[PDB]
Amino acid sequence: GDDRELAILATAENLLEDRPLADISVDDLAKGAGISRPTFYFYFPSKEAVLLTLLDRVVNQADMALQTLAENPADTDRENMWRTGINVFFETFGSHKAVTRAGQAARATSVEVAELWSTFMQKWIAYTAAVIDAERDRGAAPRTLPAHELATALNLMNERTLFASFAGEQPSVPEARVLDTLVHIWVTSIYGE
Amino acid sequence: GDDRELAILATAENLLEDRPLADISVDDLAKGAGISRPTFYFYFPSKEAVLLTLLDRVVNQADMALQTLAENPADTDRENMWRTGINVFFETFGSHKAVTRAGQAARATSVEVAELWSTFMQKWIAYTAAVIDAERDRGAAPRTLPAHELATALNLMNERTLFASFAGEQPSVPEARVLDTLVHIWVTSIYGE
Ligand SMILES: CCCCCCCCNC(=O)N1CCC(C)CC1
Ligand SMILES: CCCCCCCCNC(=O)N1CCC(C)CC1
Repeated sequence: GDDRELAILATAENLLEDRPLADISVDDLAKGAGISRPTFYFYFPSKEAVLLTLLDRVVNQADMALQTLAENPADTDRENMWRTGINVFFETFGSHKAVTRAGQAARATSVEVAELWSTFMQKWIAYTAAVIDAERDRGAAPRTLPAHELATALNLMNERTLFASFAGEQPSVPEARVLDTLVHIWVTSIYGE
Repeated sequence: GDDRELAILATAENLLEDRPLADISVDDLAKGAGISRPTFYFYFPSKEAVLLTLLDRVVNQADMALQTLAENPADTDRENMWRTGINVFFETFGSHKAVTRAGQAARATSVEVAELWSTFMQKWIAYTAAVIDAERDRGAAPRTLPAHELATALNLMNERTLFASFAGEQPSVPEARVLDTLVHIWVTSIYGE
């Protein structure tokens, strides 16, 4: 039950590497998972539900890694503190580029995908603002913009910029340059007057 | 000829304020422009072509305003120089929110929309990098990140963040706060070490 489900999810992630969800039939999913079409429909209502589950897994993997870091601070300067946090997103979404691409496309057509993405962006922005607020309270960062507004723009930059790098968009920052680029902008905008 | 074309474009921009392009028939466009369906097809091949033309107009309005500013520098500090430039995009796209929303949706399904947006983002990034390079050459900005990579991330931040504000997304920076938020991040990241 868990095993046919994981086989369907694994098949979908593999097929998304080579074509969009629109070009994957539920027949393709059932065939890769070694089940029939009706048996598929027992585990998922639709191929869209399979993508929602894949995206939910990736988003929660990033969130749990951020929670781990939040509990287990690295012993490092402020630049490295922010770099390690942005790296959670770089590594987690960068390790699942096909699901990342497909999920972003699904935001336009799926209220459940849009709501999942909104929920976690709100969480990550709130955490970012709490860290900025802590840095200001300790005297390490200046009281410039409203922390939640700064956090929002920085998180949206990372969403757009990581996505463009992963998707090979024109324009994009090269993938081998994107982490340093984002870290610079975060550190200067958080600590700068 | 120019006048029936402008009537079709005006009808489309008005109807996009209240519903997506998928919910606008070519009958609706012809009716608002005071022409028949076949007469529509004389001026545009499709409703998608009408949106491409609307987006082309808005993008070139922003580009021409940036060209005007590039030729007619304001007599102001570095913060105001960048604020005036970001404001071109805030005002131009903010004055055409329905076309902005519809154009962004069309990038997923229209190679011509995607290519139009890419072409102008490349232009605006190249201009941004040239200004950063000039600021470094004059000794006003430090030689930190590769200017074209910094420019790319900043332009992508503005694309995503302005869009979220205009579209009322959750999350977003309030529209009345977005210009100050972006200016801060640009100035600190360009001038900061
Ligand atoms: C391609 C999809 C990528 C989506 C990335 C969206 C989140 C970006 N947010 C961050 O990078 N964070 C927030 C938390 C702080 C502590 C570290 C930095
Ligand atoms: C909702 C669609 C918005 C899209 C905005 C895309 C462009 C953002 N770029 C800028 O803001 N610029 C670039 C040029 C310099 C000199 C000023 C700042």
